[PDB]
Amino acid sequence: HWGYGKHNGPEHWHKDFPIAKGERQSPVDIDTHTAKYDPSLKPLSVSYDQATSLRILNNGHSFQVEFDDSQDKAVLKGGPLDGTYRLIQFHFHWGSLDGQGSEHTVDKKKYAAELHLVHWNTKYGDFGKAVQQPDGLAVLGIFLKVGSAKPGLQKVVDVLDSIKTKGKSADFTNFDPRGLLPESLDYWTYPGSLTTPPLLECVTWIVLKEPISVSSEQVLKFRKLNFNGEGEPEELMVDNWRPAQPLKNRQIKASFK
Ligand SMILES: CCOc1ccc2nc(S(N)(=O)=O)sc2c1
Ligand SMILES: [Zn+2]
Repeated sequence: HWGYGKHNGPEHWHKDFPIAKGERQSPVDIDTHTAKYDPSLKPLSVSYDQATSLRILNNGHSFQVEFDDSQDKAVLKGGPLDGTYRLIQFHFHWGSLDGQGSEHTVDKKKYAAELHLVHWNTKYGDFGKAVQQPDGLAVLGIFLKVGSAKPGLQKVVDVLDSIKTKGKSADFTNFDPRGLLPESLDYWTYPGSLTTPPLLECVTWIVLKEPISVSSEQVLKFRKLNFNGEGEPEELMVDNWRPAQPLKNRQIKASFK
């Protein structure tokens, strides 16, 4: 099975998922001086006022908060997108130390963690159909830096003990993902891929310029999760991030000057 360990980590993924060496892989380093400002880009439109969270799950390589996506409750529109994208889940990537953890980097700077809000294009009817299409997903990426606490993240931090090992889930209702957004919605965008297997090249990435702050205590609680299932040898869930991949024939666009 693939993972983030020495014997099954990202450098090995291509043997089972040859698209790992593809032309539009993620994540990438965002070179701020080379990104192109595009005044054609629209502001993002984040519509999360009716979101309905359902569950939180330790999937063995991250934890994810899942949402009801059977109706246009929580949607993303605008920016570089065409059409309406529904929120299905968010999850994080983080490090063993505060100096690493994010997937995207900015001028080679790593952040302590990265939040992915994953949305699928409703014109494809369901998420499994959307990931086979080059415009099927839109992922909102938010960097986390260590500093002050993020009050809106604490309900998540508080339930992690319940889902410590792989395959455990818990009811997680009435969570409002608006409390995870930064103040500004300025962004970079490029065409890319899922950053875990199957690494499909179906994602429009929208990476926010402004990080959110979280406290050292909040991130430390992430690092107490386990990659293993209950009853198995304890392996702490840390450094579940992929390297920056080559940009190849892609242009990163910025919504801001
Ligand atoms: C297709 C089975 O579900 C998947 C698989 C990988 C995957 N990676 C991301 S990420 N890290 O946001 O690029 S969301 C996601 C959903
Ligand atoms: Zn992710």
